[PDB]
Amino acid sequence: GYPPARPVVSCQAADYENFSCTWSPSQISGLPTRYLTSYRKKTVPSTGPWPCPQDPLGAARCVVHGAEFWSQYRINVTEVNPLGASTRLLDVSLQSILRPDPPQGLRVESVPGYPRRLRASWTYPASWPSQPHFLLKFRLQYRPAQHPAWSTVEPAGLEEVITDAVAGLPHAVRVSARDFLDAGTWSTWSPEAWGTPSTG
Amino acid sequence: GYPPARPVVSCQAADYENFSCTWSPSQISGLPTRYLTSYRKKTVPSTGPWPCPQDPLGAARCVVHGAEFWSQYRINVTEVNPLGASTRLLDVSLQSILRPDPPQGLRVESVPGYPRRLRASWTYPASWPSQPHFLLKFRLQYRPAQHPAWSTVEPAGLEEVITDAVAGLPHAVRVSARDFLDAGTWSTWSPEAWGTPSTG
Amino acid sequence: PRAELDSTVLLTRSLLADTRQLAAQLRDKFPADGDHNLDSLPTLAMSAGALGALQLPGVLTRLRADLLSYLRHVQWLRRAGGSSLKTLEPELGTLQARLDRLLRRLQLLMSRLALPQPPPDPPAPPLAPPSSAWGGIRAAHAILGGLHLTLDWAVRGLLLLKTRL
Amino acid sequence: PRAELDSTVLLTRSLLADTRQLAAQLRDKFPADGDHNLDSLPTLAMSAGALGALQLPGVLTRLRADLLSYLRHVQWLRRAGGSSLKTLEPELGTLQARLDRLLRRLQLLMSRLALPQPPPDPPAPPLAPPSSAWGGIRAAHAILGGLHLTLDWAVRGLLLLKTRL
Amino acid sequence: DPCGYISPESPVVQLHSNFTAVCVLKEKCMDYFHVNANYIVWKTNHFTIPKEQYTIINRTASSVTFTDIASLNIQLTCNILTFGQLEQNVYGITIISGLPPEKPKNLSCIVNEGKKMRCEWDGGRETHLETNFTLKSEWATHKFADCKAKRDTPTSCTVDYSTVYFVNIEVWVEAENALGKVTSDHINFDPVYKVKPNPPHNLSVINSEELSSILKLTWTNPSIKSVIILKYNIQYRTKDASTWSQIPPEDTASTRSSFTVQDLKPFTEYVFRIRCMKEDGKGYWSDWSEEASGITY
Amino acid sequence: DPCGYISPESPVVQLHSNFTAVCVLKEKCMDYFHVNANYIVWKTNHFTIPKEQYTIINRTASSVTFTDIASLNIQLTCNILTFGQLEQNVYGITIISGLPPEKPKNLSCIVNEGKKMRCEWDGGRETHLETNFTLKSEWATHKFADCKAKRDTPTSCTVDYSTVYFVNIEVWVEAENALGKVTSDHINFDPVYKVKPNPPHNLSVINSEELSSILKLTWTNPSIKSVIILKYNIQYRTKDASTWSQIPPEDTASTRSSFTVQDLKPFTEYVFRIRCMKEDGKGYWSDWSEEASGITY
Ligand SMILES: *[C@@H]1O[C@H](CO)[C@@H](O[C@@H]2O[C@H](CO)[C@@H](O[C@@H]3O[C@H](CO)[C@@H](O)[C@H](O)[C@@H]3O)[C@H](O)[C@H]2NC(C)=O)[C@H](O)[C@H]1NC(C)=O
Ligand SMILES: *[C@@H]1O[C@H](CO)[C@@H](O[C@@H]2O[C@H](CO)[C@@H](O[C@@H]3O[C@H](CO)[C@@H](O)[C@H](O)[C@@H]3O)[C@H](O)[C@H]2NC(C)=O)[C@H](O)[C@H]1NC(C)=O
Ligand SMILES: *[C@@H]1O[C@H](CO)[C@@H](O[C@@H]2O[C@H](CO)[C@@H](O)[C@H](O)[C@H]2NC(C)=O)[C@H](O)[C@H]1NC(C)=O
Ligand SMILES: *[C@@H]1O[C@H](CO)[C@@H](O[C@@H]2O[C@H](CO)[C@@H](O)[C@H](O)[C@H]2NC(C)=O)[C@H](O)[C@H]1NC(C)=O
Ligand SMILES: *[C@@H]1O[C@H](CO)[C@@H](O)[C@H](O)[C@H]1NC(C)=O
Ligand SMILES: *[C@@H]1O[C@H](CO)[C@@H](O)[C@H](O)[C@H]1NC(C)=O
Ligand SMILES: *[C@@H]1O[C@H](CO)[C@@H](O)[C@H](O)[C@H]1NC(C)=O
Ligand SMILES: *[C@@H]1O[C@H](CO)[C@@H](O)[C@H](O)[C@H]1NC(C)=O
Repeated sequence: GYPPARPVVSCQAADYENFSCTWSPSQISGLPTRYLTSYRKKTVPSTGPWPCPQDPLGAARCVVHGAEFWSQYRINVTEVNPLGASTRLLDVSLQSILRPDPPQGLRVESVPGYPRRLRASWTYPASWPSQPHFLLKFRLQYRPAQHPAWSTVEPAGLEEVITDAVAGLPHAVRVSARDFLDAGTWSTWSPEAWGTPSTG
Repeated sequence: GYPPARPVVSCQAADYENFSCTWSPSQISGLPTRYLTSYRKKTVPSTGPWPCPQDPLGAARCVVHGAEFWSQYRINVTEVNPLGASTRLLDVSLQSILRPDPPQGLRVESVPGYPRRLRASWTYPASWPSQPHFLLKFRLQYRPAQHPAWSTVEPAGLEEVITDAVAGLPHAVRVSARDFLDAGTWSTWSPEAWGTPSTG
Repeated sequence: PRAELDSTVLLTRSLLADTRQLAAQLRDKFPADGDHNLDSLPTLAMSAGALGALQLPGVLTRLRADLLSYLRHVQWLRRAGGSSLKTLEPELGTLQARLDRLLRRLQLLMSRLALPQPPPDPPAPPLAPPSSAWGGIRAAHAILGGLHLTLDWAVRGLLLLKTRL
Repeated sequence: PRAELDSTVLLTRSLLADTRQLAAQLRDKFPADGDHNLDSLPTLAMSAGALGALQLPGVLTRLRADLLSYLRHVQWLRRAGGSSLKTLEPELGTLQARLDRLLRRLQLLMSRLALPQPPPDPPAPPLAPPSSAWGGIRAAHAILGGLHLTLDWAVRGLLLLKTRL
Repeated sequence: DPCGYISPESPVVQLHSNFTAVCVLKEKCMDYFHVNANYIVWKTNHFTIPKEQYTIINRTASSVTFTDIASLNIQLTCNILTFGQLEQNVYGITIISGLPPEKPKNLSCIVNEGKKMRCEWDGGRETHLETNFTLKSEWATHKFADCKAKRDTPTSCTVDYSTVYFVNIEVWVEAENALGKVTSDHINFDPVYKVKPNPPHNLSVINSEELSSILKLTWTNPSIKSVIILKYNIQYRTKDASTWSQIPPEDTASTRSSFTVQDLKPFTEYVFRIRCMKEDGKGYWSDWSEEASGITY
Repeated sequence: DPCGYISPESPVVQLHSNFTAVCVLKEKCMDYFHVNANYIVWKTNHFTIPKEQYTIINRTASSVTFTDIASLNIQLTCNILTFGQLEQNVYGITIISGLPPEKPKNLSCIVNEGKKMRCEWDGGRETHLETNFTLKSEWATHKFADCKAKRDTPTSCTVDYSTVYFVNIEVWVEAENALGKVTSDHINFDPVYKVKPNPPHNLSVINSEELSSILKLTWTNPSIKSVIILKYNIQYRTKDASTWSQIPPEDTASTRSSFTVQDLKPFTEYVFRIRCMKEDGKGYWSDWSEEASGITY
């Protein structure tokens, strides 16, 4: 046979306290299989190899709790078979890897008296505990039905009144989230919610 | 009686070698009269008082020959009567006081073929000996008959072709002279000479 | 809810955006391959998870020591990084100027809150000059690839302080 | 009728006009009452009447000594005459620059005509600074109220030289 | 080796005030010419000062007194009547006149995106004197570098320090000349409320196929959007109209990068222009954007 | 504590030429990562250089060869495959490219009355490199101060020495950049033949009462008349005409301060404009004067 190939590793984090990384085999040729997982904090305090515990004790995923938020970590995922190793080393910084879940409970409502205004509301994602140090910024998009191009606004807070809604027309609305200090990356778009401005 | 008043003194020079100064009494109250004349070269060589000889031995005028051209002279004309003196002191620099006589023999002629051209010619003044170190510059003026305003040109040499003569009309022409290195002052205007451009 | 604390947080958030943008602009023109380090920069090791507990003296003391070192390094770059890095002005110089004010802004904060002042510490000896123009640029990635963590940790830390006073 | 001599005469005539104009401009703004003197300027005593006789060596030697002193005094004025006389620039500075070239122009003349060169003379010690700003202006009338005689005597003298070589 | 001097050396006086000039002759010169104070004559700008305005204070000094100074520049010269015919210059001084600088008013500053802070102020009455204008600025515990105005544009300065948003800065201008020093009011403000962003660019008008009476505007906001929330004003008219119309301000009170204009006439060409400013109305309106044309589908 | 370096430090090369870059790793770094030359990877402007262009010269150095350089600016970076997954930066250099300056042609100078000598020249093909232009000037036995061109206006200089008429001056421009130095031709000329006087001012048109078909022009010549004899061009047309007429040049070939225009239509308004230049036609025509209007009596 042949030594294992390098496994494919991705990490992610939807909150600011713990993060987690995952890995997949790049090839199903090594029949018996096992994974060595570890990580260290690179410096410029035994910051050596610390085990990454595998949560339901069999899955292809380990979690690191109480990670240093600003430090950079070097994750060491090692595939081993009875014939060798092919350690994958993957750099991860909590401040870089973070990606929150989309906001929840997005509802869009008409604004009586204004045939071209809508009020949008939504909540934080459940994976992000509301805490005064890490808010989230939000980005709202709206688009009239049958039209191809999105319009983008950057709402303050959990609500946004749209002012250029086409009169008498259903509007689709979706939103995404990012750490309020531009840490990590923008969330995926929420499921679209539909509303129609009031008449008059 | 009373001491004499300061006499009135003027100097002049129409050439670059000798110059001459004149003086008049400011008052005819001192009956017997006599004049003391002298001059010195101010420095910054007995440059003291040198007599200024009175030419036809009675006139109100003395001449200084072989004067320094660039130096400044302080002329001392002293009126004396049996009762006192009132020395007039007058500063004179040959380079400042010089004023040539007008050019001579000014003639104006038509220019055949050109109904609005005239050729002007003239000679040096007799008081200025032609010598290669001190030329004279010339200034020509022309004016059509009955018109009030003069036109001025600055001819090179002893001739000048006027090119803006009014057709069919008599033109008056007069000229004046000055040392070619702008020493001294411009001459008085020559007597006007008249000419009329040719026809055709 | 001090009037003084909201304003300082706003400038750190302002400065953080400038630093992230400049780090990304820098990586766009002079790419960096790998995590760059400098022995002289401070280690910003403190977990946001276990960050609530730390009270008022620690956040302010840590920011001043870290930020003062970073100011020196940014200021140091504008002197000796090499002509190759002249293209980051005037954006780099604006960062230097605003960063200087924020260190000043923090010192004013300590006086108005009547907090015990740290002893005048002994300034660190000079940093050796870069060994090359590109060595200065590699140093630049490390200096302001780190300055957007100190400021990042400042916004986070200062927001904690607002929750108390 | 040397090609070199006509051109030098033209520049002296050019420079003479500039100096007369500047002296008259100066008297228009800062009138002078009386003949001003400086112990350091040369006496230009030579009669144009008895000036034909003087041959080639004397005219060139005398112009260089006189003009070199005048250059120093004009140059001296632009250093210490006082702010009151700043209004004569840039006309005064142009005179200084052109005058410097003419002294140079004369030295080139001596080499091309293979005339014996004067010995490198000992430069005159420094002129004391003016006692006042107005003292410098009064000195200015004397310096360039004299410089339009040396140049005046140069045109006249150089024209004599053309008549011989 | 002058004969004497005039004091004061080079005075500057206020218009309509009084000025006394004293000319003093050195003893050595006085002996040489056999003269004294009664022989001093004063001249100014080629004009003989009338003898009745002279005052002999002692045999060594003469003086004149000017009242209601009305000349912006007076050249005063002192001369002596040595032999009584020849006038020689003793000394001279230049008298400059004017007014003290007026207290600068309507002091205002502006931060053009990408440029350093610039302040403008209204100068008052012309003073006829070289007046220096220096912009003083300090935050609260340290004073930063001064702006010495340039002769050109005497009412403006562009600081040498980079703009710092979110910190209150104390600014004022001090005007000073030989006759006086004065300071503007000590206004106090945060540069973030004095920003004049550049206008939006890359403005595009797009023809939607559905709803022939609707056009969507898109554009790129100015970089200053990272510090303040922007508000904008979109004006539009038909390609042939003479005046501009305007979207209701309430509909455009917060940062966005697009807008759909409705109730437009079908298959008609419209021209748009836009400007933006800080959401709270505190600051200056930006300049007008590039012109844009569009046609509905 | 870098791992290695690339030589040459910061080269400048000619477009379409060849360039070889060598990256060398220090021994200490090589031991630490357990690598050698075969592990060096080259990247430029975020683009991976294809492996086939690399050349391992020895275990300590790797090299690449560029042919037909077509990029004005190439950022070259050398990186190492330490663990074989993680890329770390070893060194970097900036490659700048362009062309040597072309020999300046159409070199010309001009002396605007009241201003110092100014020279203009035609730059050739764009070189894409910072190219310095230096005006060299010397009379014959001493060289006077150099003009280093300003970034703005790369084709012009205004000397720092006052203009000196009547002396032949040798002038030329030397263009130089990292890839080459070149000089313009060594033209030789007297500034007096390159004067561009300012145009006549105080132009006046006067209505003579006699001869209703004659108008006299008067004006003040430019100060440059003290060094050269001026020639002028007077153009005129009726207040309603569309094109200008012109007095015969032969009639205006020498310095004067007035001219009587004849054969004009009676009681008709005429507009005049004038320009002047050196009598021998050697030099540049001045700009047009201020416009002038007049009416015959
Ligand atoms: C990532 O983690 C893996 C898992 O530990 C690391 O592999 C480890 O590599 C070391 C060698 O550096 C092995 O050490 C052993 O030493 C003894 C004594 O000589 C010898 O008998 C063994 O054959 C081996 O050499 C260690 O065993 C091995 N781990 C395991 C579980 O076997 C890997 O080095 C890490 N990658 C890094 C830190 O970059
Ligand atoms: C201009 O010229 C006149 C004419 O010479 C000058 O007048 C002269 O003045 C001196 C005094 O400086 C007189 O000197 C005499 O001295 C003897 C001895 O003490 C005495 O007896 C006389 O009474 C007189 O003081 C001299 O006589 C007198 N000239 C004549 C002809 O009598 C005048 O000074 C000159 N002005 C200047 C140089 O400014
Ligand atoms: C003649 O009057 C002048 C007027 O200024 C005197 O000059 C002043 O003299 C006093 C002496 O106490 C000094 O304090 C001043 O500074 C002088 N001022 C000036 C402008 O000179 C001068 O001393 C007087 N001489 C006599 C003999 O009385
Ligand atoms: C490996 O190759 C590099 C190629 O440059 C060598 O470096 C050169 O070494 C020579 C030694 O004679 C020097 O003269 C050059 O100046 C060096 N140039 C550079 C760019 O390094 C290096 O010495 C070689 N090493 C071995 C062991 O052969
Ligand atoms: C001198 O000054 C006084 C007071 O300033 C003033 O009243 C007077 O008119 C001035 N002029 C004189 C006295 O000639
Ligand atoms: C005006 O500013 C200039 C520039 O430094 C200075 O030299 C001058 O003295 C100033 N004028 C004053 C202070 O009156
Ligand atoms: C290298 O240079 C030579 C000569 O300049 C040229 O012929 C060749 O095309 C260049 N490129 C190569 C060899 O890849
Ligand atoms: C261009 O001129 C500047 C100005 O001194 C100089 O610093 C630079 O080296 C010059 N460029 C050259 C000589 O390539």
